[PDB]
Amino acid sequence: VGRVVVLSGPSAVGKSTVVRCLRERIPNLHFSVSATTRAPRPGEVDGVDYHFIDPTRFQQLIDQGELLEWAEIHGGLHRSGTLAQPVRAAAATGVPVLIEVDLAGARAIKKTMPEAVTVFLAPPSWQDLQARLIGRGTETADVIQRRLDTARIELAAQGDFDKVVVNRRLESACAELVSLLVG
Ligand SMILES: [Cl-]
Repeated sequence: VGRVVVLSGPSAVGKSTVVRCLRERIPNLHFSVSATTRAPRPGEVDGVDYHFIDPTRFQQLIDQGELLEWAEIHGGLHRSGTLAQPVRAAAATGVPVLIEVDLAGARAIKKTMPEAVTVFLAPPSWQDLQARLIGRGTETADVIQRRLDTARIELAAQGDFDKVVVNRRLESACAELVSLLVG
């Protein structure tokens, strides 16, 4: 049975650096393809970038417990979520699965799919995260303050996850996740 790993952590901890390392290192890694009710942008492929479905069909899927998690996007402009069945099929076939979601999405998946391993990508220190939130200093004080408070709140979620990987270094954070994904 394929392992299913749900990767999350703070907004702006550096998650997507790691994700692409994962996809190069594990050749058959199934990266979950979210369902969405928005329309395709040019170059997007149904089945690959998203599963493009209509709102009504998406509501059926909600109603029938077919989404491991879902959210309203941009205040309900449209919806996106993770379909259960492709993940379960991939795992039954023996292929590893990675699902990248925010913290609310990870919590919802732990209820709908308890055998999924939730992993929190933590910064190596508060100072490392803070330096990246401040960044080039292009944002206002009020926005930065909000970012810092958000980060401290997100960081307190980390104890609920099955595992924590500390993002001390790209190559090892990636390595720890490879070992998780292929046992
Ligand atoms: Cl969790």
